Amino acid sequence: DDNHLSIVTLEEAPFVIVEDIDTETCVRNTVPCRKFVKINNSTNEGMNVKKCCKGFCIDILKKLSRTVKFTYDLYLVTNGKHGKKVNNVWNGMIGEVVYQRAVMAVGSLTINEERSEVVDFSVPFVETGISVMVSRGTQVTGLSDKKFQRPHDYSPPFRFGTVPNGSTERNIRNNYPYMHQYMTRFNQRGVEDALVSLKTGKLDAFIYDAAVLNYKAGRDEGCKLVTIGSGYIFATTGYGIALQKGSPWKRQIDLALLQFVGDGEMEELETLWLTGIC
Amino acid sequence: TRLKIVTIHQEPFVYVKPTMSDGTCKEEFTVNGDPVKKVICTGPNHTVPQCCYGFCIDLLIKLARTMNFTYEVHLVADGKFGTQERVNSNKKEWNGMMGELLSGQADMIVAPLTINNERAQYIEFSKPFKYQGLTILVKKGTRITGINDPRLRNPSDKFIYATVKQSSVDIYFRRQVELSTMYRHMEKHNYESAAEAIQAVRDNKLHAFIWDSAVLEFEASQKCDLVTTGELFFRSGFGIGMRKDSPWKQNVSLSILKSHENGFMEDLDKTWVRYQEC
Ligand SMILES: O=C(O)[C@@H]1[C@H](C(=O)O)NCCN1C(=O)c1ccc2c(ccc3ccccc32)c1
Repeated sequence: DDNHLSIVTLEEAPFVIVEDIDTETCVRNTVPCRKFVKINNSTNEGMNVKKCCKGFCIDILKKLSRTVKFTYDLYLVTNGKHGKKVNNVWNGMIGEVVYQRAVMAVGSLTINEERSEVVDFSVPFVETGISVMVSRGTQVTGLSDKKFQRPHDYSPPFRFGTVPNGSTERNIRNNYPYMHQYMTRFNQRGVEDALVSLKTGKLDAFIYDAAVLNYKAGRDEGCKLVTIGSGYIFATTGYGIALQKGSPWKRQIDLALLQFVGDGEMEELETLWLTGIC
Repeated sequence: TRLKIVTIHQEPFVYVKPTMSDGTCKEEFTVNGDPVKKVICTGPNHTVPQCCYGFCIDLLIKLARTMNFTYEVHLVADGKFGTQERVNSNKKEWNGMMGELLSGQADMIVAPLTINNERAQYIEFSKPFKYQGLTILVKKGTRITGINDPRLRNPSDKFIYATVKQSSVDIYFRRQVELSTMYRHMEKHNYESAAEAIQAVRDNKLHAFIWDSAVLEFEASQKCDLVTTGELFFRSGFGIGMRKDSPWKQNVSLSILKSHENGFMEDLDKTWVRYQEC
C-alpha cells in the first residue's frame, strides 16, 4: 500500500553488510533484504533469494522507518553499484530510483550534481569528499597542494595515486589535468592494495573518498596511516538518501535526518560502525 | 527576478566596511592578487549604504550570474541569525535573518547560516555550501579539554562561557534537557554578536566562546593570543536559505554542488577561510 515502500540498497561493509538467513528469519540487528541472484554469467535468468542486512545505513533506515512511520521491502541492487550513466541509461541504485523500481535508495551513495539532475537527495548524513591518506610523518595538505599539482617542482617528486575508473579519478581528470596524467603510473587496483603500498613505502599518498579513508585510518594496525584534516577535503559533499524527483517523502526524511544529527544519534551510529580504535 | 538578499556581518564570510566619500566601494585586491568583489549593502549604522564582500558575497555573485537574477543586499536589522521565540503567548515568531526571510523583507539568506531541524521546518535550505562544526575559543593559556570539561559541565561564575544570542548555537544548547544546566549558565552571558564575544575573550571578560569552527579557526589564525580547543564537538553545515515556494531552490542547490565539484569552493576557501597556523 501507500505506506509500504520499495527500497534499494547495495552491499558495502560497514555501511551495508549482507548475511545469510538463519530459523528462516532475520534476527539481532539485521533486517530482511532480498537479492535477485543470477543463474550464471551469460543470462538474464535468476532467482530471488532471501538475505539479512545490517550496518550503518541499515540502522539509519530503521530509525527513519520508526520516525517517519513507513514500512519497507528492501532489496539489493544487481545491475551496477551506486549508479553510473551508461549509454544515457542510469544503472545501479540511482537507476532503480530513476526508473521507479525503488522509492528510495539507502547506502554509501555520494551526492553530486549529475545525479541530482535525475533524483532528489536528502540532506547529507555522512560527510565525504576527496581526501588524502599518508603514512604519519609525510607532509601534504589536500588535493590542491602544489606538491600534487606540480610534483616536479619538488625533490624527491611525490608518488601518489588513486583507484582508476572511479569518481576521484574522474574529478581529478576534470580539475587538474597534469596531476591526473602524472598519477596514472601510480594508480592502485583497490583500496587494500593502496594501504599496503603506503605501509611498504612504495607510495607516499593515496587520494580517495574521505569517508572510506577515515574508516580505514581508524582501523590501521599500528595506527600509522592518517588522513589530512577535514578542513582540507576537496569537493566536500555527503552520502545521502536518493528519492524520486518530487517525492512526497523527501521533507519528512530530511527533517528526521536533521533531528537525528541534532540529538547526537548520528554521532552514536558513527561510533558504533565507522569509528575505529585509532 | 530582483531578489532582496539578507546577510549579516561575520568575517571571513561577510566583511562590512564604510563606503568612500562618494558612496562607492574602494577597489582592492586580495593578498593573492584577486580582485575583491564588493557590493553595496544597506544596514543599521538609522539605515546607511555600506560595502560588503567576502566568501558569501563571492558565492552570491556566482549564483546571480549562473541563474541570471539581480539583487539588492541588506544587513539584517536586528543583527541576529534567527531563533523562534514565544510572543508575549500562543504565537511563535522568528527573529534575525530567519524572520526577515519569512516575513518577505528578504527573498534569500546568503550568510553562514547553520542548517538545522528547527529552521528547516519553515524554510528551504540549499545543500551545504560549507561543511564545518562547533568548537570552543579561549585565550591561550586557558586550559579546558572541551565541551565535557567539568568547568563547562558543572558551571559557576568563576569560569564564564557563552555563545551568540539568537543563533543556532543557542538553539543547540536549548533543545536538549540534559544541557539545561549549561544553558542556564550561558543565557546569563550570551553576547549580541560573534565579534563582541571574541573581543571579550581577548579582554578576559569571557573565558570561553562556543561558536562555528569556520569562524573561530579563522580568528585564532589572525589573533595568536586566541586558540581553539577540543576540535569539533558537533558537525554542521551552512546553506543558502529560501522560502519554501522559491522557484530558485533547485538551481541554487545544483549550482552549489557544481561549485564544490569544479574547484570554485576550493578557491573561495583559499581566498577567505584558509589560514596559517600560529
Ligand atoms: O563516490 C564514490 O566514489 C563511490 C560511491 C558512489 O556514490 O558512487 N560513494 C562512496 C564511495 N564510492 C565507492 O565506490 C567505494 C569504494 C571503496 C569502499 C567503499 C565503501 C567501503 C569500503 C570499505 C573498505 C574498502 C573500500 C571501501 C565505497
